[PDB]
Amino acid sequence: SLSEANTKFMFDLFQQFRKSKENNIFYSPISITSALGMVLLGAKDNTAQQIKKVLHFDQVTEGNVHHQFQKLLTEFNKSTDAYELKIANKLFGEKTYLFLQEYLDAIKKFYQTSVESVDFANAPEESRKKINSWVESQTNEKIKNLIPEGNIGSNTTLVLVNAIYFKGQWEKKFNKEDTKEEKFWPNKNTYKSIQMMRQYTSFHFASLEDVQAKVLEIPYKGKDLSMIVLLPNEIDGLQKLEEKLTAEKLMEWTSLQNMRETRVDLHLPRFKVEESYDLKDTLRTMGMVDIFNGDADLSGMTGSRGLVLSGVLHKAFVEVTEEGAEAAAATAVVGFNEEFHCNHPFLFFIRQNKTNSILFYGRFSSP
Ligand SMILES: [Zn+2]
Ligand SMILES: [Zn+2]
Repeated sequence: SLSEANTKFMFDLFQQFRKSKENNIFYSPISITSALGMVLLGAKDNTAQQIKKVLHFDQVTEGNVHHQFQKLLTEFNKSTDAYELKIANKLFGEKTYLFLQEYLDAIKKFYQTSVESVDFANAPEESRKKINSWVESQTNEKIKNLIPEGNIGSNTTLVLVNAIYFKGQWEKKFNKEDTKEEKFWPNKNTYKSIQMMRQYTSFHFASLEDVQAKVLEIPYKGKDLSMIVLLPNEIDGLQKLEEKLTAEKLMEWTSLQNMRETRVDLHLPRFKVEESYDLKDTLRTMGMVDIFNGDADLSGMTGSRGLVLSGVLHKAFVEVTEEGAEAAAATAVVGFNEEFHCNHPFLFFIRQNKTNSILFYGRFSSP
């Protein structure tokens, strides 16, 4: 399945980010998947095999990555009085550049992509600003400057973008009166102050005696989405939890079968994470290499070989407060009885419960 392939890709990414991200980590795997899916639709041969492999689409059973992405996107684009979820894809092309009508039709149909043309050739700065400004408009202005200066030139011919936006009330809101200053330990011998929200209510909970950690599910109102938190038992237990975590174990540890309704004294910080990623080298390292060099085959975009990707950028935001949470991200592809006290490092993610998809994943290491 496509959701399962997205989680695996998510954990592959995380193992890479652990090398260059010392503190907080936060991203939208689905955003990245959706962008690179749009690329896949116009890739051929080994350019296409590499992408498929890196994203785990070679494991998606009934071309059908795309069919499935269309379902997923329709399922995600739902807002309610209690939350909003939105995911939008767009192609910005050089106004003079021609794409195959079949590539354009395919991205419109499977990825709901809107197509705009811009003047990269003579106004690349202004084109860059238009794109950044569209992203802002899709993310309640939480993702600003997705594409910084110099990642677009007069020779840029395409920018494929995914934006994802979520804002949700908690099913059980925290009382702001109960929020208090506390110590947050990023390391055993070190602390930063933090605003700690506190609540005592029941939640799905499990003790993972094996990895010496706990899991909690914190639902949004309506329960169409939840934030899941994984908290090591020890201040410094995160690395081992990180070493042990795989797609299968996550699915195992976070299924309702393996959790139980439990009264939990939940202490969760008010927090915000903003992180930017240049993914070109990360993606090459994981196996996507033709796409970025002279062996690129993106002839399914234009009728013949010649397009190469110059860049892939990702930016993500999340803020957690007493009322709920707001999370956004965007991806640009450029072509030419129990306690649960979160006062030390933890992993968290926002899950779409119906599809069982992970929309956003992160590590909170330090305010
Ligand atoms: Zn329940
Ligand atoms: Zn308490």
